[PDB]
Amino acid sequence: GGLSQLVAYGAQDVYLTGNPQITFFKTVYRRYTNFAIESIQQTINGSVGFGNKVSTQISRNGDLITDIVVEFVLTKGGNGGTTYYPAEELLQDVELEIGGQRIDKHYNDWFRTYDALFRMNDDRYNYRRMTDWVNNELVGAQKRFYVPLIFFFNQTPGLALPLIALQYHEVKLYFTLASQVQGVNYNGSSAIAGAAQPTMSVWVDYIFLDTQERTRFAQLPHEYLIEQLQFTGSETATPSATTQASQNIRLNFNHPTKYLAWNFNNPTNYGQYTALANIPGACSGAGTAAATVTTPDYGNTGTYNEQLAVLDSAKIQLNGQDRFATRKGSYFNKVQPYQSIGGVTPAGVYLYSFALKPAGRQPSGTCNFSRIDNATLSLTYKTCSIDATSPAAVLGNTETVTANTATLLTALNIYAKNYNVLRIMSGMGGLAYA
Amino acid sequence: GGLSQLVAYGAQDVYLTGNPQITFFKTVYRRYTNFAIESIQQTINGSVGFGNKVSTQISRNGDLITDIVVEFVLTKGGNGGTTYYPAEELLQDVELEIGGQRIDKHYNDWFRTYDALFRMNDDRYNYRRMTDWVNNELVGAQKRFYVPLIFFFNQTPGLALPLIALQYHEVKLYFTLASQVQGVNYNGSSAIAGAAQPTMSVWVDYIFLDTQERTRFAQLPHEYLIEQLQFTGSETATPSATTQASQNIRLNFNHPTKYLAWNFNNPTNYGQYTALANIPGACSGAGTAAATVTTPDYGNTGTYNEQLAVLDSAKIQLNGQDRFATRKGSYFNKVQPYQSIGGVTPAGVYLYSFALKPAGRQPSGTCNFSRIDNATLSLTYKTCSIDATSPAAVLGNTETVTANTATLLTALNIYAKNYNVLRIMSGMGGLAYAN
Amino acid sequence: AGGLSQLVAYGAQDVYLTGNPQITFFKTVYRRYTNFAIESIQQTINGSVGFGNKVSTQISRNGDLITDIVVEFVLTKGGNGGTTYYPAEELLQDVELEIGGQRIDKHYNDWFRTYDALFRMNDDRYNYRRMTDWVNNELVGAQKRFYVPLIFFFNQTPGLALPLIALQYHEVKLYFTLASQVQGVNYNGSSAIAGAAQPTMSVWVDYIFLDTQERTRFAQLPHEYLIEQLQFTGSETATPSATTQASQNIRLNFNHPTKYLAWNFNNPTNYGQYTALANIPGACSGAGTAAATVTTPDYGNTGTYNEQLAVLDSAKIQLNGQDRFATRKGSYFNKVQPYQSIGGVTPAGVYLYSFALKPAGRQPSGTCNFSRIDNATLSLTYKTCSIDATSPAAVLGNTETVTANTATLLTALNIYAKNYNVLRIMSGMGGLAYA
Amino acid sequence: EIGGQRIDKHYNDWFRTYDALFRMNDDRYNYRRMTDWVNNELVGAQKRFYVPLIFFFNQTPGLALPLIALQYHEVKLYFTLASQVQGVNYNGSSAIAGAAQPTMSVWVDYIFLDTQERTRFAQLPHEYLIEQLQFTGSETATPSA
Amino acid sequence: QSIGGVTPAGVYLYSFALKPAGRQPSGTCNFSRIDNATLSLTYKTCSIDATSPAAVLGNTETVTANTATLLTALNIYAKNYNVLRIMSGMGGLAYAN
Amino acid sequence: QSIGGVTPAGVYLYSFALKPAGRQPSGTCNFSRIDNATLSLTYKTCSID
Amino acid sequence: FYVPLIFFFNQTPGLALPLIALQYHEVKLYFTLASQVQGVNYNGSSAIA
Amino acid sequence: LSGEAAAMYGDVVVQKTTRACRKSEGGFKDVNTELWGTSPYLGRGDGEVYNMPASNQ
Repeated sequence: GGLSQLVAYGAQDVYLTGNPQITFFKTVYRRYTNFAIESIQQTINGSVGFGNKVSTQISRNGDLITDIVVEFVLTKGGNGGTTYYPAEELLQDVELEIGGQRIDKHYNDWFRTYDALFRMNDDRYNYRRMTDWVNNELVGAQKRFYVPLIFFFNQTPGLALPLIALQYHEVKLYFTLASQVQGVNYNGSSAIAGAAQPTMSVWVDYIFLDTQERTRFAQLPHEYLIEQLQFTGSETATPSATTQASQNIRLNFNHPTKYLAWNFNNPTNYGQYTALANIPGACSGAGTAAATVTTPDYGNTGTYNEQLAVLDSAKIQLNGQDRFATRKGSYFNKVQPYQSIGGVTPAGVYLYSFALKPAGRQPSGTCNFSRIDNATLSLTYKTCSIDATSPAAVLGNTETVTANTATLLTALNIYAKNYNVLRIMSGMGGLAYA
Repeated sequence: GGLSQLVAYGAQDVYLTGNPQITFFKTVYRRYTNFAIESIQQTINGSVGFGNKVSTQISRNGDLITDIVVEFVLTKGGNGGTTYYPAEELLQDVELEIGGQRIDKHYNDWFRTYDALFRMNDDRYNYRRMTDWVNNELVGAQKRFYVPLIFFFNQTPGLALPLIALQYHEVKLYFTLASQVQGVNYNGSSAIAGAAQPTMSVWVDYIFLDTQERTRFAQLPHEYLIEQLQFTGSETATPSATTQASQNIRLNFNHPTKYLAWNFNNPTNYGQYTALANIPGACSGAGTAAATVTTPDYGNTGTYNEQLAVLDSAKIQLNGQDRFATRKGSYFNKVQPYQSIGGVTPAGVYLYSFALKPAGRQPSGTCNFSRIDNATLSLTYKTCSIDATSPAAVLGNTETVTANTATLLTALNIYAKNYNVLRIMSGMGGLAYAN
Repeated sequence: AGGLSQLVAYGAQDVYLTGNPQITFFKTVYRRYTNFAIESIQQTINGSVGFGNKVSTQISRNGDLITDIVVEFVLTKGGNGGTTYYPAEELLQDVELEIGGQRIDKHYNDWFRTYDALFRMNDDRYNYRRMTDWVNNELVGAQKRFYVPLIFFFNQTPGLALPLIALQYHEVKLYFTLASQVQGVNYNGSSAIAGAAQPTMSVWVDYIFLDTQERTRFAQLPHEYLIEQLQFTGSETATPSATTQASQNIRLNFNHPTKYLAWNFNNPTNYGQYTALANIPGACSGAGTAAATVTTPDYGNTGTYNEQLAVLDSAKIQLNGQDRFATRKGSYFNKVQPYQSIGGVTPAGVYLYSFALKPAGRQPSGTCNFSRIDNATLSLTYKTCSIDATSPAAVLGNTETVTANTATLLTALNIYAKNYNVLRIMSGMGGLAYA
Repeated sequence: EIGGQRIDKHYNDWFRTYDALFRMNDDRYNYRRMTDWVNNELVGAQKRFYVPLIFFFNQTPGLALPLIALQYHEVKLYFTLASQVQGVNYNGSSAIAGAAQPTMSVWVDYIFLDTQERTRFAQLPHEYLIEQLQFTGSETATPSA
Repeated sequence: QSIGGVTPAGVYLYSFALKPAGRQPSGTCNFSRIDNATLSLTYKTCSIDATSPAAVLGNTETVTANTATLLTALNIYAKNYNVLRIMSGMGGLAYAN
Repeated sequence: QSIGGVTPAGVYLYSFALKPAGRQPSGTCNFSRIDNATLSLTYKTCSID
Repeated sequence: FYVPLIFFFNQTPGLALPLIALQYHEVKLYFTLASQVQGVNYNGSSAIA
Repeated sequence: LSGEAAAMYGDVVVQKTTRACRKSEGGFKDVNTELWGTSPYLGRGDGEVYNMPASNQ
């Protein structure tokens, strides 16, 4: 039995069990500072409504803060299939500010891009459940949606914001609500009569420290290694039926960067990163005579069907030198995620890491753009010659050719994630690098 | 090339690579004590079958133990769609006893709740494959099921139970089998004529240690930080179709608690945590003329649609003082597990964690209920005014209402998972704290 | 009230969790690391790329350490959606890793399929499928670039990155065999597809560029790495039938500390077919309709979780004639073993037995050293092939010990063993401690 | 099984092979009388059969297993009953309607020692030379016509 | 030679012992020190029409019944010695293999 | 390479020796140090009439 | 078909080419294939379709 | 591989055979382990190993 394995011992085992250091059958759990967690509601300043900018100041009701969830109540302005992550779309953007200094910022599209690259499996599904209607809900349905924020302290306890150590500085969040949310107050460009304004509330999860841990945090200086998002939106060198457009985009980025991420999209349709087509899920009415390849099946806006993506190939140059050999758009869509994250990225969303494991908190290699004058993202687009209304034209086509409807993906969003340091001392704080 | 990145070194990188401490290109593996794992069948004392209760003594056929799997062989009493995790339903409960002392106990509903919260993705699917028929099998089909135990020593090698250090105490498992299992020997309230009784086998995976470790385990005292399950079943304020039923529940729990978890259910139908409705999957025959909102589509008993969940809101109060602000039922169903587990929780199942990572072994924050004089859970239910037989009403309704069939969710199961110490010395052992 | 009321409720049962605290969860201190950058370099392929051809590449000296290897292929569809199954994986028939002229390892297309079946999961598995197949219902004439990642020890973790600059006298080479036929690309079952294109191939290697100090250390210092190797032989599967449960004793010609054994039964005609064909949805070409024919699979759905189509009834591994564990059912090796040790979901027809706590990890966690076993044997009992595959009532309503009549087509057996060895690098040369 | 270890294991075919080689004359016949129907019994007949075991300690008092010296161990027997028995519940491959399920009982003949011998057995170490059966089933290279 | 009884057709014995039927060792072959022990079998030709006893009963040495091809299973057994140790209240086997 | 004659179809040779046809040892495979030696064969499809 | 080569080191082990002693000098074989082979791709001057 | 590097041909992949000797004449003559209980329950036995005269009386 098991005994016959134990005795099967020889020279090859010295590397595994000789002079043994560990066991696996007795573990040591580290004793930790006693702590408690409480979810406390914050008050929103400003008027909540579509298109409005509102904010909140985080209350000193505990010592450290981590997770922040914004609760929203939205209703359906059409039937199932008319919305796509509408609570995510609603939060147009959010900013984190300490003592008046912007620490970071996220955008509705970023939340979608972040999700597309870094969430996965049932984490992603549960996320979708908290931001959309996924059980075929009907028009008039009301639902409370929970949008977790993704600021550095909203992802790990390791970076819980030391509000206790910021005795002399206020901490605020700012949130911009979208002017329109698909399937909630507008069907495409068509306003929905009777659509309600959203309910909104911000919840902050506080950590209560024990006596000694609290004392140290309040008194001692701190240096928290944090993440920041950089972002600029720009025009896509839109491809066409007769040509492969190409583009060189200067990347106006700085600081040690973990990774770049980007997508192409149609600004009209939130989450549309691919072309539309008369194939299942690729358009309203797809698969039948009534199909329209000018409007997505909103509930199925995202897809893994690469044929509908628009990037043929790309590379990043730093100071005019290739940072790597040119790879196809499908590399950046499928392989980079395999290599660096382990989830599945939908078509139209691309990633390039400068880090071994960009999905983690711990630095694993960065590209410092503060030391690069001319960094450029070079993009080659696919030929837009496929007649999107004919499934055969789409489904049976070549690597470098996409839908004629792919020319609607005129916007490009390029993001970068970097490190900075949040310094706290004298009851005040801000970033090490401005 | 990559050189263009290396040269781009500045002051800002001092925090990342200055005075470097580690590399990523040199993994040092830790040499370990030689060991082997053997899967050994245990005997069972007493006949098995529906309504039977049997036990095993874990044989002394290794030094330490971990993983335990209870195998069952069931035959379908109806076609695909008539069963729901039937091997999970069958194993009504398992009690762990050392030296005559109860250490812990799990229940079929706990296994369902635990799974609903803590397993995920393909771990969850593979689990379902080991407890149910998931490839549209037909009546009479025979299948061996493998339902793992989830006691503290069944989840990690780190807590392997040192049977060898318990030289003077017997270690036993008592297994209660359900009187009935849906789609196997009963179909709703009716028995299934000709249904077969289950075959049962208990398997324990044993650790064989080398000479020096065996000696140390046998001779040294040990203290293993362990998990325990606490469970109290209770009446749910019957949900009402005219108003919002409410309830204050005494949380008669003890010890540092990792988390509380709960669900509301209809005891008639195992795993039913939500209301029945005439929408696809929400009831037997749902979506068509033959649909009934008196019986679930057993194969699709669970759902993620909280419109069919009963809980409107809840809070935990300790000693008359709110522990946290009141949150909606959907907060306990979706956000809590997003934050604390990373999986997806089915509607009707709720979680409230006191821990940063309740899904792990490390006690990353706990609530000591043995230091509370009056712990209580306050629940408010949705108004059950929605006509379950009409999809327009079922699907087009509001945040604060549910199906009229939600009034059948009269049972409430509240679980708590806590940390205790299992102390072994001089061949005997037991728990450090009674309460 | 609130969380503070919990902190103050402190007593004796908290001492074992928070007394004399050692850690916090709220102050992460990150490690400073050596500066490095990663660059993708295209390799030159020697030889001639085409179906059935052998090609090779020398990994170019474009960095200090190497990790990931991705083989790209451009393939076209020789038929419609549903006619292919992981064709890029099928095409890369094998890959041999050679250092200094000697073999280090060698993987097979079937291994990649077996590996995936056991170790990838959830969205990783899906994303993987997206890189090797057509998963969006593509049609004949469609063209896609596929990416087949390799899984040699250095292709899985930077911790085992190979210090190519340390090998001043030895080159690292990759030899590749391309399949003579790829399903749904240049052949459809036994028929060739006229006009099918030859593949375009490109091999990419990810190089690690280190800063000055680290580069020097790698070039100068001797190194040892505890690495993985795959042992593999093909065997004839005893043929089961309607009249019998075939049995077979396969002596295992293996060596080295082995983390695990893995195996599958298959039909050599249809890549990835590890199960019987049947007239149930997904189990055969045309299943569910008049054209259903149980001689050809629904290629796009070749793999399945439907155990009834599996051919192995039970198995055990003997070491020198001693059963290493009590006999378990084939479904134990398919569902439970990976549940307990991996956490993914394994397709029917693929089996795993681990000698390790974590067969999926880098760190050795118990191994069976086959070099010290004089007669290791895998003992297999097959299911009775009596079920008429064309009749769902028979296919789906059957018993544990039987399978489809079409399961006799799974005539090949592939047995793999995953072991450890020690890569050695010194004085400009590569190396392996053991044969 | 002794102390959780497999000491030995016999198969119905082994009992048949063993018998074919080692029992004889009236011993063999008497054995047959305890396992079969040898007086032309008819359908519906009921009979109690006795299957002596052939483990090393079941053949001679010389190998009596010292349960007394196994104070910290259990001794167990595991028995697999055939899914089918010819002429009892199946006729060739055909099930026999109305066939009864078997009744079973396991009997062990115990030796009670007096004080001096019993003390020695409990206290002294012992080495019992025992027999074991090794067995592998194989596919036959069946001869061709 | 070694047992003294009568063995039924189709059952074969090969002894390495003077008296395999006894308790007392009487010569053994220790396969724990043999790398390639092989039983080499040669079978008879199954040419005889089993439905005609004249075909069987009047035939030669190297042939058998056509129905002999139904004998497709082979069971090979070996009976050996080991030592069961009982000491200080517990037992086990001296040899695993 | 190793003998210098002509071998009839159906007869196969694999030498470990430089000159297997001679008396003098010229390279050998010592199977007394090989625990597991196997000859792995693949046969042709026998489909020709 | 198998075409053994007839270079000096292809005839006796006595002249085995010491590749190991030729560390820095590669050894290459350049093979030219005939434009036409009789009875294979051409029959006299006539190409075989 | 040139010069002194060939002299280091033992620290390169010329990996020696782990199987030192065959089953005949050793090899696996030291891999035999007694299949004991491995972890007995001395509760019922620590009344018969020391308390023998009480059991006899």
